[PDB]
Amino acid sequence: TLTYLGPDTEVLGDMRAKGQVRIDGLVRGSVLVEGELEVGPTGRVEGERVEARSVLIHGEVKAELTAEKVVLSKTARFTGQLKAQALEVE
Amino acid sequence: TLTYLGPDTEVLGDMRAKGQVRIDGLVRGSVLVEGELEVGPTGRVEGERVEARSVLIHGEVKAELTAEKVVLSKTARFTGQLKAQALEVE
Amino acid sequence: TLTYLGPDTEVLGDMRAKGQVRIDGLVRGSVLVEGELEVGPTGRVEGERVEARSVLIHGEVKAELTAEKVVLSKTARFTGQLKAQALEVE
Amino acid sequence: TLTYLGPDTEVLGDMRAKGQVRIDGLVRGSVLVEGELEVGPTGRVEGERVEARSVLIHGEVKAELTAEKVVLSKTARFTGQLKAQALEVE
Amino acid sequence: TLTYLGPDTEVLGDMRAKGQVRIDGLVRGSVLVEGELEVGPTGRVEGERVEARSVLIHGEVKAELTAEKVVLSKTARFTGQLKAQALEVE
Amino acid sequence: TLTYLGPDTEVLGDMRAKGQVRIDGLVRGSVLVEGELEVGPTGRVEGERVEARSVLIHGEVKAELTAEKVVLSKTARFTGQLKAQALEVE
Amino acid sequence: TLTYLGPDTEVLGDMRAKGQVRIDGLVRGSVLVEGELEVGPTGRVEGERVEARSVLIHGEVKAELTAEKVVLSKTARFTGQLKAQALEVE
Amino acid sequence: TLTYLGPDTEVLGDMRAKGQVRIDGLVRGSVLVEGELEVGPTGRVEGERVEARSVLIHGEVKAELTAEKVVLSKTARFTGQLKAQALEVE
Amino acid sequence: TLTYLGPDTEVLGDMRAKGQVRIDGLVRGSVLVEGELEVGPTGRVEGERVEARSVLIHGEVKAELTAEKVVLSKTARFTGQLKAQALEVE
Amino acid sequence: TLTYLGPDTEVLGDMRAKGQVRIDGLVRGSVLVEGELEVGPTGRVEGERVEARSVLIHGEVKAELTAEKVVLSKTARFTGQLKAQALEVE
Amino acid sequence: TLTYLGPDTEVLGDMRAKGQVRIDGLVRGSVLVEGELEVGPTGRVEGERVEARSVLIHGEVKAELTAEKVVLSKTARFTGQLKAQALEVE
Amino acid sequence: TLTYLGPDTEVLGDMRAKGQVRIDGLVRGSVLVEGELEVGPTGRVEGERVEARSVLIHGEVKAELTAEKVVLSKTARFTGQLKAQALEVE
Repeated sequence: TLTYLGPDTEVLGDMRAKGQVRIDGLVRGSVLVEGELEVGPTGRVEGERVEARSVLIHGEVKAELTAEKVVLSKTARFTGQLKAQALEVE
Repeated sequence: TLTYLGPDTEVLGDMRAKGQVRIDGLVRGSVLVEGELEVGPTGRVEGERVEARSVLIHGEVKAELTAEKVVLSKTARFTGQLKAQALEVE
Repeated sequence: TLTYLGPDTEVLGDMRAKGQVRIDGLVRGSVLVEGELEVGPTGRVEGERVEARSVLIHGEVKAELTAEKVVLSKTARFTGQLKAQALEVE
Repeated sequence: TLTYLGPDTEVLGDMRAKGQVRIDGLVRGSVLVEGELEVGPTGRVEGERVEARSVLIHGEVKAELTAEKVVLSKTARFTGQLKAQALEVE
Repeated sequence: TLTYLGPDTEVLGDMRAKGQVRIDGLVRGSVLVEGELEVGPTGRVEGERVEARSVLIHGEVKAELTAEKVVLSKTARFTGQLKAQALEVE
Repeated sequence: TLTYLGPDTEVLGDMRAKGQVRIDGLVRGSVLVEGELEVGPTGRVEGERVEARSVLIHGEVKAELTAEKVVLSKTARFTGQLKAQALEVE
Repeated sequence: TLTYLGPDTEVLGDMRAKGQVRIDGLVRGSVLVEGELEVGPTGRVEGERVEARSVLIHGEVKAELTAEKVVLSKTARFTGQLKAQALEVE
Repeated sequence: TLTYLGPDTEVLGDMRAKGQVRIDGLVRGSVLVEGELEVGPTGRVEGERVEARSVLIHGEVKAELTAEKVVLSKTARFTGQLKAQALEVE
Repeated sequence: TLTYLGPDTEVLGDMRAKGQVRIDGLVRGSVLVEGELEVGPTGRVEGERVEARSVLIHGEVKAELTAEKVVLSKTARFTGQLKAQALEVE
Repeated sequence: TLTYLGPDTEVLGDMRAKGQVRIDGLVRGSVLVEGELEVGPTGRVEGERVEARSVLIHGEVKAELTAEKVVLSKTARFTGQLKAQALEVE
Repeated sequence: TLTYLGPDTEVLGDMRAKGQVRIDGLVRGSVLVEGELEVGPTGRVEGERVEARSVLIHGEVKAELTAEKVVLSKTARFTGQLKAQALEVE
Repeated sequence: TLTYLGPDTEVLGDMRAKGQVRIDGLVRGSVLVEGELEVGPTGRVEGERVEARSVLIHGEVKAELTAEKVVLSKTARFTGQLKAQALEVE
């Protein structure tokens, strides 16, 4: 359950994972991880929906994120709708 | 127009400003500034709606944010919906 | 605490501040500063109650003012109840 | 009716006038003018109640003022309650 | 000192003036002018004491007059004690 | 009861009459008529006391007048204390 | 004036008249008429001195009468000294 | 003591009688009856002194009368001093 | 004319009567009756001259008697001049 | 680039990767990896096309395989077209 | 029909069998057994087409395999097209 | 090395074997067994050349037979060239 993607791992579809996810690549479609997510600095996640319980972002995301905790860093970039309950920065 | 509030400047209402705004205090209600807003580290903005063209955040916000550009810092905390076009940090 | 407001900073609520305040805009509601208040020539404070320890007025106030020292200028205009202990003009 | 008092015209009672009244002296008690009142710079009206439709003040007044229009000058000073509908200066 | 009262300028107290005084209205109480007093044809002064150096009467007086020179007219009608040194007419 | 004196009818004493009295002369002492009194223009009544129910004066009186009704004319002259209940002229 | 006194016109002093005098009352003291005197049937003249040019008596006289012509009537009464030049009756 | 004189009983001297005396004539001098004296209508008593305890006069007397009771009638005439205690007529 | 004197009727003068005269008293001076004279037993006529038409004597005469008829009685006494034409006794 | 998926990492799309890939989960769609691919014993790759330079299989594949070297294990299962140049086992 | 070939039984042509066939030798050409085929560890099947309902391989095949079930062992080696419905190993 | 073909095992080529061969099927082409050959009663071997050390025939052969020992049976049939050194029967 140590799922890792990217870079140059372009995927045109909807990933539906569980556990732990790190993303360094490009994703066209929806992500519905049931757990902790990580987005690397080389990551790009475009599409409609992002659902998780914990999201950590270093790259660009263009979707409708829906999680509880959302963490950002200096390299993060977002565009779109965002439903969170506690957004921190570090 | 260098409208500035806080600290100890508690306001129980809906502020509707314009231009450049810095807030270091507490606000219960909606903010509809047509310009640049900044929230200091002592700031707390609860209520329903926050709408602007440029937002820079150091404190707590609990509303339905709807802006274009949103800047954050390390001390920030947010809760609720966020409809932006460019979410960066620092 | 260098609180400054107005003009065009319309607020529909009750501000409850502390320290020193200047107001050049429009306020619908009560002001309860625990310190010095200032109203600019463009200021408008309608509503129920205005309470402070020092009041200096250049604009319009329509409420139940209750302070110790009340200063007026040539541009001032008032409507309503006023309980002071020393009313000066300058 | 050119009713005029003061200086050196101290009166210990409640005046109930009509028309136009000017006071440059001292009055202890109630004033109930049904018209325009004037207070000179040496005038002193202490006591409980002052009722008029127009009051012009240059001296000291300590009572419960209740009028429609109230005008003040640079030498004026007031203490107590003030129920007016239009308080101007000069 | 052109102190003038009356008519319709009723005062309920004890006037203590200086200089020259005319009354065409109602005064209930004592008058203690240190100079010339004048009572118009519509003037009426009831009460306890009237003291002056010169008193001129056209109306009704009900008190204890005490002056040096006392002048009367055809319309006067005094009531009470009168301690003068020269009671003249016209 | 047509009591009439004066002029040249000087009397050094206290007259105590009843009915109606006219005096055109000089009287040194008290007059105590129990009725109407009349003083002519050439009359002089000096002394302590003058008591009547009606006093009409054209001449000089220097005493303590004490009556109910007191009438004067342009030729009258008085000096001293005067206790009346209705002091009229002409 | 035709000086007439009495009745009930009691006088406690010295009358000194001129012309014509009639007395129907009581007189305590001296009479010094420079003319004709008459004492009515109710008249009483007690005292010290009575001097005249003509005295006609119907009442009581008790003094030092000194005149030229003295007339008496059936009702007359006298007591004391009488220095006259023509004492008649009727 | 039925002493009777007059008429035509003219006497140039001083009669000094006692008891009862009537005189119808002329007497030049003093009469000093120690009792009642009578002068008839034809009587004439000129002279200095006439003294008695009771004098009744119908005629002429020119003296200094000094008695207690002196009676006169319509025909009497007197000239001079008269010291009596009761002067009646008829 | 029943002229009668005495007793106790002393006269210091000259009696001059006309008619009938009785004397019971004292006469100091002359008697000149033009008629009948009588001197009672108590009578005394001293003086200058006694002239009459008829004299009847019971008392004392010390004068110049001069009559026509002169009668004396047992009680009579005379001293002086006597010119008569018929001196009888009893 | 040790890209790893599965288990429970279902993806409904076409992955186009590069480098080395291990899969223990489910993939619906085409895979176009430019390198070595590995399918774990729990791995499943259904869809249209799988193209690579080296494929090692422990799970199920139902597609059109096109590689150079193809290795299988005892747990492997395949269905469909396969154009390769070297199919070995273990 | 238990057709068996090999080793050293090379055939340069197209075999068309029916039933069950085992090959331990060399075949240059197409094999068209309509049943189960077996290739021994010494087997070599080159040529164009191999068609059966079951192919079991221990040797080398260089053709277009077309069966339903294809099983391999550790000694197998293949090159070319393979259309199966279940490719297993044992 | 018990090489066996037929029946229904049609082969379109040149078999070149070694050891022992039995054929019950159809063969169009050359046979070059280096040993003992057998053709069953259902066997048919047409073509150019059949070379062996021993040939046993129950079926049909149409070629250039060239062996050492050649055996036939009652059902056998041959057509063509035959180079043997001992052709026997049964």
